[PDB]
Amino acid sequence: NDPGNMSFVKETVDKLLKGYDIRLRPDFGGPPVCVGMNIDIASIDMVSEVNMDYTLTMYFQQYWRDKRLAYSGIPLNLTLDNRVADQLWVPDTYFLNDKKSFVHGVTVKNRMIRLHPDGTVLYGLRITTTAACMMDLRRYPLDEQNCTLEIESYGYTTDDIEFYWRGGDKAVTGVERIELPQFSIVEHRLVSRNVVFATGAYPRLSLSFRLKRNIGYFILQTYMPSILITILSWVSFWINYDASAARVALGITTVLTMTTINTHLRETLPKIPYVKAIDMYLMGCFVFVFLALLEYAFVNYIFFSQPARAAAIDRWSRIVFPFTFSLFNLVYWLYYV
Amino acid sequence: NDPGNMSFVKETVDKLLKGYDIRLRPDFGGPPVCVGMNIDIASIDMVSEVNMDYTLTMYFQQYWRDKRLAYSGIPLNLTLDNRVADQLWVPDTYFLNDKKSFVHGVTVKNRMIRLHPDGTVLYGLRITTTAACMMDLRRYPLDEQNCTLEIESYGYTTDDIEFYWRGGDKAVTGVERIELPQFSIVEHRLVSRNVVFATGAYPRLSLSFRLKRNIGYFILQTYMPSILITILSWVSFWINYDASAARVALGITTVLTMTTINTHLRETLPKIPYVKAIDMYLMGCFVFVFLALLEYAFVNYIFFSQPARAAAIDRWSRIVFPFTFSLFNLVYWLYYV
Amino acid sequence: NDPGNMSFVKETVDKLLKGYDIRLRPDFGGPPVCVGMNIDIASIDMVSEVNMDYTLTMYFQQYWRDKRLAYSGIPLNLTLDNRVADQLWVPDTYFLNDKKSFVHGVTVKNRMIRLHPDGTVLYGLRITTTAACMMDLRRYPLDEQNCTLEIESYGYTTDDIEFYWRGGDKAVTGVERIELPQFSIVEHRLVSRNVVFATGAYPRLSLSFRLKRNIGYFILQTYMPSILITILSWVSFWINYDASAARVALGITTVLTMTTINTHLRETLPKIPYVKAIDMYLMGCFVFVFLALLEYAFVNYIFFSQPARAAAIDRWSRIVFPFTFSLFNLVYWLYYV
Amino acid sequence: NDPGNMSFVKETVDKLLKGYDIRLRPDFGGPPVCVGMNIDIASIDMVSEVNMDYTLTMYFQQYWRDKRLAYSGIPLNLTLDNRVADQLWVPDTYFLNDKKSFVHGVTVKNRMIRLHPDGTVLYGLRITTTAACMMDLRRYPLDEQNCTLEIESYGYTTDDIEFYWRGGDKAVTGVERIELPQFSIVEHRLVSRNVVFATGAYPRLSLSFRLKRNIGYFILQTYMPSILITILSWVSFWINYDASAARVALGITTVLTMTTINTHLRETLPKIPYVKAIDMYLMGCFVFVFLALLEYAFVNYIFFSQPARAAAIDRWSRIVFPFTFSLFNLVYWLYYV
Amino acid sequence: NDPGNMSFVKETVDKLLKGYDIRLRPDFGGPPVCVGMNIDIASIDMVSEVNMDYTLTMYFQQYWRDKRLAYSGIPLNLTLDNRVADQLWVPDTYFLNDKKSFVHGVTVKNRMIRLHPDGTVLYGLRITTTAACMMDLRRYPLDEQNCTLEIESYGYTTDDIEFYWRGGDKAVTGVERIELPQFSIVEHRLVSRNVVFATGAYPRLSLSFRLKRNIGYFILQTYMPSILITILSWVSFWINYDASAARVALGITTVLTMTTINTHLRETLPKIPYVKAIDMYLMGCFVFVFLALLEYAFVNYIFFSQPARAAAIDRWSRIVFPFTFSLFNLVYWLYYV
Ligand SMILES: *[C@@H]1O[C@H](CO)[C@@H](O[C@@H]2O[C@H](CO)[C@@H](O[C@@H]3O[C@H](CO[C@H]4O[C@H](CO)[C@@H](O)[C@H](O)[C@@H]4O)[C@@H](O)[C@H](O[C@H]4O[C@H](CO)[C@@H](O)[C@H](O)[C@@H]4O)[C@@H]3O)[C@H](O)[C@H]2NC(C)=O)[C@H](O)[C@H]1NC(C)=O
Ligand SMILES: *[C@@H]1O[C@H](CO)[C@@H](O[C@@H]2O[C@H](CO)[C@@H](O[C@@H]3O[C@H](CO[C@H]4O[C@H](CO)[C@@H](O)[C@H](O)[C@@H]4O)[C@@H](O)[C@H](O[C@H]4O[C@H](CO)[C@@H](O)[C@H](O)[C@@H]4O)[C@@H]3O)[C@H](O)[C@H]2NC(C)=O)[C@H](O)[C@H]1NC(C)=O
Ligand SMILES: *[C@@H]1O[C@H](CO)[C@@H](O[C@@H]2O[C@H](CO)[C@@H](O[C@@H]3O[C@H](CO[C@H]4O[C@H](CO)[C@@H](O)[C@H](O)[C@@H]4O)[C@@H](O)[C@H](O[C@H]4O[C@H](CO)[C@@H](O)[C@H](O)[C@@H]4O)[C@@H]3O)[C@H](O)[C@H]2NC(C)=O)[C@H](O)[C@H]1NC(C)=O
Ligand SMILES: *[C@@H]1O[C@H](CO)[C@@H](O[C@@H]2O[C@H](CO)[C@@H](O[C@@H]3O[C@H](CO[C@H]4O[C@H](CO)[C@@H](O)[C@H](O)[C@@H]4O)[C@@H](O)[C@H](O[C@H]4O[C@H](CO)[C@@H](O)[C@H](O)[C@@H]4O)[C@@H]3O)[C@H](O)[C@H]2NC(C)=O)[C@H](O)[C@H]1NC(C)=O
Ligand SMILES: *[C@@H]1O[C@H](CO)[C@@H](O[C@@H]2O[C@H](CO)[C@@H](O)[C@H](O)[C@H]2NC(C)=O)[C@H](O)[C@H]1NC(C)=O
Ligand SMILES: *[C@@H]1O[C@H](CO)[C@@H](O)[C@H](O)[C@H]1NC(C)=O
Ligand SMILES: *[C@@H]1O[C@H](CO)[C@@H](O)[C@H](O)[C@H]1NC(C)=O
Ligand SMILES: *[C@@H]1O[C@H](CO)[C@@H](O)[C@H](O)[C@H]1NC(C)=O
Ligand SMILES: *[C@@H]1O[C@H](CO)[C@@H](O)[C@H](O)[C@H]1NC(C)=O
Ligand SMILES: *[C@@H]1O[C@H](CO)[C@@H](O)[C@H](O)[C@H]1NC(C)=O
Ligand SMILES: CCCCCCCCCC
Ligand SMILES: [Cl-]
Ligand SMILES: [Cl-]
Ligand SMILES: [Cl-]
Ligand SMILES: [Cl-]
Ligand SMILES: [Cl-]
Repeated sequence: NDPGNMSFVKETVDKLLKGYDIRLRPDFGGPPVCVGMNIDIASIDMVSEVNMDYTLTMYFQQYWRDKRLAYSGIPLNLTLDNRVADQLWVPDTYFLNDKKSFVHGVTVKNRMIRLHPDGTVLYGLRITTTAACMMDLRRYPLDEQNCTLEIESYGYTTDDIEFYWRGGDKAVTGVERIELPQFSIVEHRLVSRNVVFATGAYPRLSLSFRLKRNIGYFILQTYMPSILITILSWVSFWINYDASAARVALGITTVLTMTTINTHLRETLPKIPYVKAIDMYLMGCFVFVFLALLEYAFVNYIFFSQPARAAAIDRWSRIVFPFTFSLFNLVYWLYYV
Repeated sequence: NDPGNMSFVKETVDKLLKGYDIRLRPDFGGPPVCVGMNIDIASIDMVSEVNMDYTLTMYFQQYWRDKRLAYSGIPLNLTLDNRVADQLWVPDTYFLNDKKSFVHGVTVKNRMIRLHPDGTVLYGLRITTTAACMMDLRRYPLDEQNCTLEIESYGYTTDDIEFYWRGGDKAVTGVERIELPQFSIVEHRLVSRNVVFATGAYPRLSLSFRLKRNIGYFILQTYMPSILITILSWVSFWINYDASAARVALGITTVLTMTTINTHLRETLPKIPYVKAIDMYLMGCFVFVFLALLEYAFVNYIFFSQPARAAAIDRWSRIVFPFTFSLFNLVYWLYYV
Repeated sequence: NDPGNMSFVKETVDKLLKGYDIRLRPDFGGPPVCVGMNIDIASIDMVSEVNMDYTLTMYFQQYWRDKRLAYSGIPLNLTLDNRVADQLWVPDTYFLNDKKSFVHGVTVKNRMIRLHPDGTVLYGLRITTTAACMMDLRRYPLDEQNCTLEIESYGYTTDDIEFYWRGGDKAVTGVERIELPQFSIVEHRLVSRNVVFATGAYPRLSLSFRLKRNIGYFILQTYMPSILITILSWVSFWINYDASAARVALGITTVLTMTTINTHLRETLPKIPYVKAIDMYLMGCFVFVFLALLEYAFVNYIFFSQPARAAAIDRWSRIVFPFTFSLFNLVYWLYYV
Repeated sequence: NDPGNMSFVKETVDKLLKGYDIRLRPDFGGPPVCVGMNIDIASIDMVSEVNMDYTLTMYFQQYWRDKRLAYSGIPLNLTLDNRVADQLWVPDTYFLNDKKSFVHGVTVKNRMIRLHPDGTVLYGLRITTTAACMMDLRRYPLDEQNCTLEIESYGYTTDDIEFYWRGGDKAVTGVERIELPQFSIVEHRLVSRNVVFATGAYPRLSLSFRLKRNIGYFILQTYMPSILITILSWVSFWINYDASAARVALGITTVLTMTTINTHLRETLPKIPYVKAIDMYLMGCFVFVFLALLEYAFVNYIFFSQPARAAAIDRWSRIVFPFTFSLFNLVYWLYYV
Repeated sequence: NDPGNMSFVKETVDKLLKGYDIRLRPDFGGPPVCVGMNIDIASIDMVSEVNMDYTLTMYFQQYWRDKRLAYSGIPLNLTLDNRVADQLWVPDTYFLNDKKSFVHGVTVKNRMIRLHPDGTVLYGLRITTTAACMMDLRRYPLDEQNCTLEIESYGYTTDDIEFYWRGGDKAVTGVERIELPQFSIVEHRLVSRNVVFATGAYPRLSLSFRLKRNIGYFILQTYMPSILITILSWVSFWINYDASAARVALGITTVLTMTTINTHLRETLPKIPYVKAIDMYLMGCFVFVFLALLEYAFVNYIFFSQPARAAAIDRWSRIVFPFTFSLFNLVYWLYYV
């Protein structure tokens, strides 16, 4: 009678669960139960190129109607303790491409159950998931990546369960609040479709993000040191050819430094078999510094016999090398921009 | 009758739990249940700039009244075994910004339940939580950070549960006992407010700390080596210009050392896209050592033709370079202090 | 009666589980129960040479008939909630060579149960497993590896349980969709056999993959830098012998760089006691650069007394060293290809 | 009747647990229950300066009397299966300063229960705990550390539970068998006291160890290389001043090596804001090598104009530098010993 | 009646468990129950010198007789589902020196129960354990290690439980199949004894392995580079004394390289306070390269005044240094072999 009478509410809930079979889906043997899904993305923790995965924390909500749970006489929505979910049928929703995921359990299990008079159930979970994402690093670090989150029913086919994004394109929220230091979220999309397997067709919901990497870090960390070393190798041109130790030391250090930069960066990334965009720039800078050392070797080889010709090579090297390196940067950056 | 009669106490507790429904909150269908919260901060384990999070261990206590648990005839507060909490309704309190948290369980679950004659429940938990904290590292390592701990109800709106800091500004204790080697806790604040969501308004408690980083470590580790290398590059000025190998080796090593210091430090920090305060100092020191090597290259280029002019440049470099570097430190440190 | 009548379905399922003993296998005391197995390989996460193991995520399905679960009057296959598996006998299938494995449990346990009127049970699990794989690295990085997944019954002998690949060679799917950046899957095989132990013979299913490592990464990371350093050591031949500091510095840096490359790479791999194919190439490159430094030491030792003979050695070194190194690469690569 | 009659023993144990309330402590509402504690330290796994904690594995035993468990007619102590502990009241003992701990569970839970006719309960647990320990590293690596293990009741005040070390100073055993490669256990102490909190006074047991670090590793790893580099810088004194490249290279390498040693060691330790004892020695060695390079710079600056004075400075540097460095070691080591 | 009649088998098993008390050991209050143990070692995953432990995966089987489980009328051994073990008494066997261990649980718990008509129980577990092993590294890497696995009863004394190796020396199998890249298993032993504690004597089973480390890896990784650097320092002897920069650079690089090799290797090993066998060789190689640099310093100090004597020292250094180093290797290797 009275909504505030807890004895009446307790009796109503007890009647719903009496004879309730968790082993059977709602409308078992009839039309498939439609499950609506919304995601409130709390944050994207990290994006790992080494492991080809990203970590996602979100509020995962499922919406479906179970006529066995319909109640009358209480004009209110019943928000029950989360432990009642273990006594109710829930969809066997799982993430297809996840690698490791869990539900937060402090202070209690991060779970909520809300009932409605018509029998509709609101089921929410706070989940941190690590989802695999294959990334094409050919244009790294100027690449754009597309990481998805595939949602599917594990055991029920389309004849038993159907999926849909509740709210259309507004089903997923919080994308604008995601703060990735290395990436920017250009766009997100929602896809609903059915996938055919050997046992039958299964419902599928896809949430995908298009990530564009920020180049500001790589300019300061990799590109600028490579340019400075290349400019450092040009100092040998203005050094007199009689300074054999000084000019060879300039050639050796720049060549060795360029190799260390190229090798050290590649160790951080996964052992991919192809060449990246940054690798092309690093290998190009290696050629310029290597030719600078070979330039003095040619000069040192003819400086005694032909001092006039050796001086000309040094004088022209002060112009060709800076100009060719500028040309190399022009074609390189225009291609990848 | 007798408080020391365990049979009477057992019968009283059994009567309280007979017909008790854990699925229903206290005063279900009526006024919201007010939950008072106090925190005894045991320690702050670590503050991670790489992961943008901090680890917090604390005693989390919740205070609320459940009239179903009121008992008479026993003029004492009943401290029961912690396993009785699984038979009682508890608030669905969770931490909004946490990444991973757990309740200690040695030797038993670090949990306590205390009942009172009027039905009030004291519920304590010892929790270690890792909470995300976005940090602005533009002024690193001279930056000040503000890390919060957001407390919210997962399933109940403000019409069912209300939050408040029990004791006002004295609800959180142990802040003065926190020992962070790298940070000092300038201030902590307590905020109580309601946050509106799609499903309704939810109670929210916020505990925030203002952390000021200690610069003593970074002076010894990064700033002093950068200064010493810059001073090391000034030694080449007093070396005779005929020592081409000696002066170029001084120029090469200082330039290469400066690059290694700048790159090695940045690897430890997360790959942020902007420039930090320490990066500005490191790049400034790179210019001074690079110009020192270019100074000898100009001298070596004219020393044979114009020995008098070359000697003057070395003599003036012994004054301009130390003085300009002192000026650079003056403007740099005043801006960031 | 009606398939859509949930009360009739619930009564039918209750009758099946009444008197059902999970402790007894189907046809206990009679013919062994045949279990058919299919694997849908989701992905191969990584292949670790250091730990000698690989990570596999797959859909593991088991097929067997339990006459105690046969039902009549319902012309449909009963897809039940996954929690019904705890009330049914399941095979004690385990992976012989696994190191750590788990079943995904978000949002629910990644498990499915499907019943059939004749009593057949379909039991599916989504499992991520780390399986040990001993790898022979003598031809590393040009080696080919064979990693297996051994499937066995833990407690039942062949008199109680029998294994077979359901579908023959088509039992395992998704191999073509596996994307390993460092490896290519040449072939996979399915083996069914019985293994004799002290307690008796046990059923065994083997799934093996033949992996061929991609050499593209190692050419860019290890082979090319080794060649460049060796070519770098040849520059000293064109440098005049009077440049003692320049030519010795070329000899020292190349020798030290070669040692660092050989040692740094070997640290990543496990501390195997034998010599790898890459180690042979690195040691061969060390000899060439070491002899180049010794070449100038001989020249520097006789340049004053016999300038004509010293000049000849430098002139011939410009031909013998590039030609011998080319010969060394020819025999090396042909042997390992 | 017969002690070997298992039916009589089973009936006796069943009578004890009939009507037993685990929610109520022994002598509830009366005098506090006294709990005696003994520790058998299996080992101390590691001591971490970075994390400021140590790992401890021990046998934790609790002794208390529960008159509800008193039995007659069996003149023996009942060693029961460990699973009976879940049906009995146990103290809510927890470790105040622990960070992560667990009870071993292979093959069964590492737990034992022993009953006595008067009702006394022996409760043992094998626990591996990681306990926080703040360490003062000002005298590192010649420092002495004091790490404690605080034992407290989580929910019961002194009016309900009391703690004491069973056996006095002999309560903790196995300290002499602890093998720490880096530390030696000078002394251990046992403290029993009551700590006052907001909710009341709580029992507290403290076990502390005084650890003295072994300097043998640091002499071989850090101190000796620093001395050798300093002695290496003295070789430049005997080199002729005309060898500008040779003497500057000696100065550069020693100065750079000293910086690398100081920076590399400090990275391993936590980012403390103060100066350690080892840092003082490393900075002192930096001054000597830096002055050695500056010594030649002064000599090179006046060697042409005043060859006689330049030779004297080199001759005196061969005596002052070795003697002053010996003096620096004398005052340094005496202060810290 | 019929062995294939599952109803009769189910009734027989139900009778065994009716009135069965898991809290009481077999023959409680009488003679101790004898438990026979066999181990089938699957593999030894790794041996860690840093953590002083090894990882072991094995099949652990326990054999004992429980007359309460004796059955008649079924002339077969009952292999039951593994979940029946939770309804039976099992020995409280635990590993004394383990650090972390677990039982595999995919697809089900890796556990088996086999009953026999006389009441004997076969209990098998697949366990991966990490067991602590103190290692003496004085002769590292030419050392021999002895790692054990101590097996004990946690709560029952020798008056209640007794241990023995079932099969004598054949109780442990699979030792010959263990493949350790760094170690070879010389011998394994089985020990059965009783250990006296404060509460009484306890049964103990010990399984120990004698491991001999393979030196092949360390020859290629540490010993050969040390020899090559020492030989590299001998090149300076053939360089003319006028090449001050060349010979000092040879001296500096070899001395610095030797220090880096000694320090880098020691970082991998735990911070032990004593000197290892490899450290003795590395320190010996440091003396030879350091004396080589000091040899030229003496030559450079007298080359102008006494050119004849300086030439003799270089000539004799080409013989004494190679011969003394060969002598040093002879005494070193003979002592440790
Ligand atoms: C990251 O990468 C993934 C994988 O490539 C992208 O996911 C794809 O997204 C596109 C949309 O951008 C999807 O295309 C759409 O599929 C819908 C579902 O298809 C099912 O139903 C149709 C019949 O209606 C069947 O033919 C089909 O086989 C499926 O069963 C379609 O309904 C959509 O059609 C709409 O758009 C087209 C034009 O594109 C119109 O012509 C139609 O009239 C209609 O308006 C559309 O085809 C595609 O299916 C997704 N692939 C997968 C594997 O999920 C992500 O978008 C990408 N991330 C980002 C940020 O770009
Ligand atoms: C780390 O960063 C966080 C986020 O910026 C800071 O948290 C903020 O802290 C300030 C206080 O320092 C909060 O401001 C206060 O909010 C209270 C609650 O607001 C609710 O109720 C009011 C109506 O009463 C509504 O208008 C509002 O929308 C909310 O629903 C207010 O009650 C406070 O008002 C009091 O102070 C103001 C002056 O500041 C007076 O004018 C008022 O009369 C009154 O006395 C106040 O506005 C703010 O809400 C917090 N933000 C968040 C997101 O939590 C942390 O403080 C910071 N850490 C540190 C150490 O600085
Ligand atoms: C690592 O660091 C910790 C913290 O500093 C040390 O722990 C301290 O150890 C000392 C003993 O060495 C403790 O001092 C002793 O405390 C006992 C308990 O005090 C309670 O009871 C007294 C009244 O009896 C109250 O006044 C007090 O407030 C407490 O409620 C005392 O009983 C002891 O007194 C005995 O010794 C003194 C002389 O020291 C005599 O005068 C007395 O008559 C009596 O014989 C004593 O005072 C101290 O409390 C510990 N502190 C903490 C925080 O636990 C560790 O010892 C250290 N580790 C090592 C190896 O040194
Ligand atoms: C790694 O290191 C461990 C520890 O040192 C070694 O373990 C020891 O192994 C030896 C055998 O190699 C053990 O010695 C044997 O102990 C048996 C049990 O002793 C109990 O019973 C006797 C009475 O029978 C009591 O005196 C004793 O206190 C114990 O209660 C003995 O029965 C054995 O005796 C047999 O051999 C001796 C000769 O050695 C004969 O004289 C006897 O007649 C009889 O045949 C024997 O003494 C020793 O106990 C083990 N120690 C521990 C701590 O377990 C490992 O062997 C080693 N690993 C390897 C590979 O070497
Ligand atoms: C229940 O499952 C069985 C087994 O998958 C189905 O039987 C198969 O049905 C397909 C067509 O859907 C046939 O091609 C196969 O030959 C059948 N195999 C067997 C062994 O019968 C059965 O159809 C399913 N029941 C329903 C109602 O779909
Ligand atoms: C509350 O509901 C119960 C069950 O219908 C009823 O017995 C009780 O009288 C109600 N309470 C009031 C105050 O009406
Ligand atoms: C303790 O309380 C029980 C229940 O009321 C009662 O039966 C018993 O007599 C009491 N004990 C005493 C000593 O009064
Ligand atoms: C559903 O089945 C139950 C059990 O047989 C039966 O009592 C009930 O009447 C059936 N429902 C209908 C609509 O026939
Ligand atoms: C063992 O004790 C039970 C319970 O008292 C009794 O019924 C049984 O007869 C006893 N057994 C013997 C052999 O006396
Ligand atoms: C199987 O055993 C049960 C229990 O003894 C019995 O009732 C049943 O008749 C037996 N079955 C057959 C076919 O004899
Ligand atoms: C290692 C390659 C060196 C090339 C030197 C070319 C010199 C040409 C002189 C005519
Ligand atoms: Cl969590
Ligand atoms: Cl814990
Ligand atoms: Cl998972
Ligand atoms: Cl464990
Ligand atoms: Cl496992």
